[PDB]
Amino acid sequence: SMRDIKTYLSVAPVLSTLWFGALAGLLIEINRLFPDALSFPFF
Amino acid sequence: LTTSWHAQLSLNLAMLGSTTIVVAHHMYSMPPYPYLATDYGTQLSLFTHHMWIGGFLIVGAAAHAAIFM
Amino acid sequence: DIAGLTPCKDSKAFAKREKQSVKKLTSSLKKYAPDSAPALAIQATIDKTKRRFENYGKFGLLCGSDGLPHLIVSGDQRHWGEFITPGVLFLYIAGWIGWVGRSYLIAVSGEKKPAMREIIIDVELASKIIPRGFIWPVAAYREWINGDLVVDDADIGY
Amino acid sequence: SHSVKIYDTCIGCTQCVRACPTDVLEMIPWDGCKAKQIASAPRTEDCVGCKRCESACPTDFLSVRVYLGPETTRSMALSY
Amino acid sequence: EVKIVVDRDPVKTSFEEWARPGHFSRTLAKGPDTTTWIWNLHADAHDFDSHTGDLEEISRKVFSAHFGQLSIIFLWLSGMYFHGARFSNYEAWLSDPTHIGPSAQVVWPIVGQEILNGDVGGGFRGIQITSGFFQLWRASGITSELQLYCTAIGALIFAALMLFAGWFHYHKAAPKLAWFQDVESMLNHHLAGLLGL
Amino acid sequence: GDFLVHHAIALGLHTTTLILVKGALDARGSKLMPDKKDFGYSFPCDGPGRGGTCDISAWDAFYLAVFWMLNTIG
Amino acid sequence: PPPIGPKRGTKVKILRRESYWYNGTGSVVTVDQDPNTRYPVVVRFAKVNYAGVSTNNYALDEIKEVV
Ligand code: CLA
Ligand code: CLA
Ligand code: CLA
Ligand code: CLA
Ligand code: CLA
Ligand SMILES: CCCCCCCCCCCCO[C@H]1O[C@H](CO)[C@@H](O[C@H]2O[C@H](CO)[C@@H](O)[C@H](O)[C@H]2O)[C@H](O)[C@H]1O
Ligand SMILES: CCCCCCCCCCCCO[C@H]1O[C@H](CO)[C@@H](O[C@H]2O[C@H](CO)[C@@H](O)[C@H](O)[C@H]2O)[C@H](O)[C@H]1O
Repeated sequence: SMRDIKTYLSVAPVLSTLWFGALAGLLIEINRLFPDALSFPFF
Repeated sequence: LTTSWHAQLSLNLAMLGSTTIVVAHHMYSMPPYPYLATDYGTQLSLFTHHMWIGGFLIVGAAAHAAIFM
Repeated sequence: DIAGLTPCKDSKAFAKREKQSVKKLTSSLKKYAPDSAPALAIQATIDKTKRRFENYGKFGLLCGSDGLPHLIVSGDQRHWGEFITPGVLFLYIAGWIGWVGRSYLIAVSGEKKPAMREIIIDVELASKIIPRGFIWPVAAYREWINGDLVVDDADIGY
Repeated sequence: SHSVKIYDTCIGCTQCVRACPTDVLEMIPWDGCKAKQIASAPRTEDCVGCKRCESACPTDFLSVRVYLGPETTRSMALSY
Repeated sequence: EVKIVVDRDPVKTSFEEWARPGHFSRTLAKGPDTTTWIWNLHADAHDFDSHTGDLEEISRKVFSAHFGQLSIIFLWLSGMYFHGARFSNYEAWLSDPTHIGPSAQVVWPIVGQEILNGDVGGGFRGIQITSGFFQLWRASGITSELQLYCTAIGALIFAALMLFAGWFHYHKAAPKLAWFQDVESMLNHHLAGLLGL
Repeated sequence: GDFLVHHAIALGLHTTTLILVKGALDARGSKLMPDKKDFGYSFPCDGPGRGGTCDISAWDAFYLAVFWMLNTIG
Repeated sequence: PPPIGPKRGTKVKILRRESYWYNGTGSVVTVDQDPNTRYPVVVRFAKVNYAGVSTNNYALDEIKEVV
């Protein structure tokens, strides 16, 4: 059921996998846009 | 041998593990594929890989024979 | 300058390293057709290398005798971009994560079997608490003032 | 020989006596608990020091305690 | 006699059990009191013999799990053939085996990892392989990337077939205990049908 | 390089001190073994009950700390 | 004769040093009325100890009533 599939998608390993995948994607895209940074130059 | 999965697993693991070591010994000395013998990296890799696999299977045989006992 | 170091925009060893890297890349580039994909990839790498060296030069970093950038973390106001500002960012993000975790643990402890909500997350509840990390420095400070952050030593026990 | 002691927090559940592998312990009448019995250790020259009795005890903290002592043929479980 | 006997619809396909970790164990189904529970859940997962003392149920579970392993192996082979067809220098290697290094893995250019795309020859840059797939493919008469694509597609279809067969032979039609204990017929089929043919 | 190696040496000092201090301050007892002082400085264990109690005495803490001492001095 | 000990459902605090739940709280289940019983108060806890037990017996001078 929708209730049961929503319950199964909330278990700890599945949620960890999704969270870390999204975070890794964000970090990869940021490093593709502003590469080779050793400091904060904006201000 | 018709009522215990563990005993069958023990015997079969031992046989497959020993067979893999035989395969590793025979494939270096009678290279069956073209342009394999002079690709030194591939030969070394195949020999080492199948040695490791056979060792692990042989150990598993003892584990599951103990489970039977 | 500071500690006998030299700015990277005026260092001969820095420019030597840049030239050596570019020459090493160009030697590989000279092996393929001009319009092939490997040639374009190597050219993109060369442009990226030049951009990296230029940005390091013009962002005010200091270079040692080896010709490599060195970081200053003593508090000097000419180098806050190296440690202090990113450090503030790290502390802000870490405080957000910790604050939302603690608030979830406190909100969930009132149930009949709280442990069941620790291996299976209540996403509906967590989605109302996640946005509140935005102002964690204010909430934590006010909680500390009113004596809601800490438990007395006499009350600690299994 | 090892030393075995019984303390007055015993509830007379008899699990330690059932767990012992060389018959060291036994139950005797008592009036201090609802079960009207308590454990006893009269044959500690046959103790090997395995501590199964401690594993079986349900009270917190334990009501039966084993202190290892000087070793003998019986306490080292030597068949030769 | 040696006859094909099964039971129809033994287990109902439902999502109820997926929401109850530890369902297979009577001592794990309660829920956790300590962290140890979590470790136990993974340690006792495939120990079917301890779940129950019924031989037939153990045999049925074993059969279904073996089908699952075959599905995974087919996925692995499909991946190998597709990567050989799409991201390799096999065609160039066919014309100069002694001077070109085989390669079938390439990487994306981020954080400087593209240096791992080495100069292996034949106008190609990548990671050199030692599994020996190129020699096996040459010994099979393969000369084109389209053939490798077709083999990869076939392997994907076979993986789907194995997974569906696992589902069917567990949840729909499960063989009886007498079916598994026909060792004479199993030996006859696996000596002659499998190895000989 | 001197900066990095000095912070490594500091790590060694702090961890060795942790091991030895935990050994000393828990010698008389803890939650897992509240009556430890009756058994003396060096004893094998307290058996497999209560989850298992391997390496629970203070002598064992000294034994563990000697490895970290050798690492740090190395 | 007056019944001894706190009533059922009372929240109590543990004072026995060697207990797992020392300085914690628990709920009274029952009190034994036999004058010969040395540890008559039965207490139940939310968390299990290292042996997996969640109930224990105590004397009247080892527990304090918390309101
Ligand atoms: C403790 C160890 C450590 C540290 C401190 C670093 C630090 C760094 N590494 Mg290294 N690294 C490490 C371990 C470490 N590394 C390890 C173990 C490995 C091997 C796995 C690597 C492999 C590695 C590689 C391959 C690379 C680095 C790079 C970097 C740099 C990344 C900078 C960046 O991406 O900025 C940009 C990122 C951010 C600003 C993060 C933003 C995070 C979120 C989105 C912020 C959102 C804020 C939000 C808007 C709220 C604020 C607003 C407010 C008003 C509310 C940095 C100097 C990269 C580099 O360029 O080095 C020079 C690089 O190429 N590292
Ligand atoms: C056909 C092969 C086969 C099969 C079907 C089984 C089946 C079984 N074995 Mg046996 N076994 C085998 C081979 C096999 N074994 C071999 C080769 C060995 C020798 C090493 C053993 C040694 C062995 C032992 C010692 C035990 C079993 C047990 C078991 C049972 C439970 C397994 C379980 O739940 O694992 C669950 C699986 C895990 C918790 C994950 C294990 C992951 C491993 C340890 C590491 C993998 C690392 C990977 C290669 C690299 C990743 C790196 C990356 C993540 C960074 C089950 C009946 C256990 C039992 O109780 O039997 C009654 C048991 O105690 N087996
Ligand atoms: C809610 C999360 C949380 C919070 C607020 C704290 C807070 C604290 N921990 Mg703890 N810790 C946590 C989780 C947390 N911990 C977990 C999951 C572990 C298991 C690995 C530990 C293991 C641990 C150790 C071993 C130690 C601490 C220590 C500390 C203290 C100093 C900070 C430190 O060293 O952190 C370091 C901790 C980590 C790097 C562990 C990872 C923390 C994760 C990222 C927290 C968030 C994860 C969580 C699943 C998020 C849920 C979100 C929610 C909306 C559902 C501080 C009281 C230290 C102490 O005692 O200082 C006096 C100490 O020695 N923690
Ligand atoms: C169509 C989907 C479906 C559904 C809804 C169910 C539902 C059910 N099945 Mg059935 N089953 C299915 C398909 C399905 N099954 C298939 C395709 C097979 C053949 C393999 C089986 C074989 C099977 C068996 C043998 C058993 C069940 C059982 C169950 C019950 C518990 C399931 C559970 O705990 O899942 C949650 C479990 C998982 C998600 C485990 C993961 C499984 C995947 C395939 C493993 C992947 C491994 C991974 C790739 C390795 C690498 C990891 C990493 C290192 C990269 C439940 C009634 C059990 C039952 O009825 O017990 C009384 C039982 O014993 N099923
Ligand atoms: C000639 C007939 C025949 C063939 C070809 C096979 C083939 C196989 N059997 Mg055996 N089996 C047979 C008859 C046969 N069996 C009979 C008569 C019985 C009853 C006594 C059994 C009972 C039996 C059991 C209990 C098990 C096997 C298993 C296996 C597999 C062993 C692993 C392997 O080498 O995979 C090599 C892989 C391949 C060659 C690729 C797959 C190719 C397809 C899928 C082969 C399909 C064969 C099958 C007979 C088709 C029937 C279709 C029809 C019902 C519509 C393998 C697929 C084991 C297994 O893993 O099962 C899943 C297993 O546990 N068999
Ligand atoms: C716990 C105990 C902590 C003790 C911390 C003590 C910190 C003392 C810091 C004193 C800093 C005084 O300032 C010292 O650094 C400044 C850079 O940051 C220098 O400033 C320099 O760079 C500035 C950049 O805007 C220029 O405007 C100045 O003309 C130039 O001199 C000062 O010339 C120097 O005197
Ligand atoms: C550069 C930075 C300089 C900062 C200077 C200002 C510092 C201000 C410190 C405020 C401390 C607030 O917290 C401090 O008092 C609280 C009471 O008010 C204490 O709270 C304690 O007493 C309260 C009753 O008064 C109880 O309700 C709490 O349960 C108890 O924990 C905190 O345990 C203590 O840490």
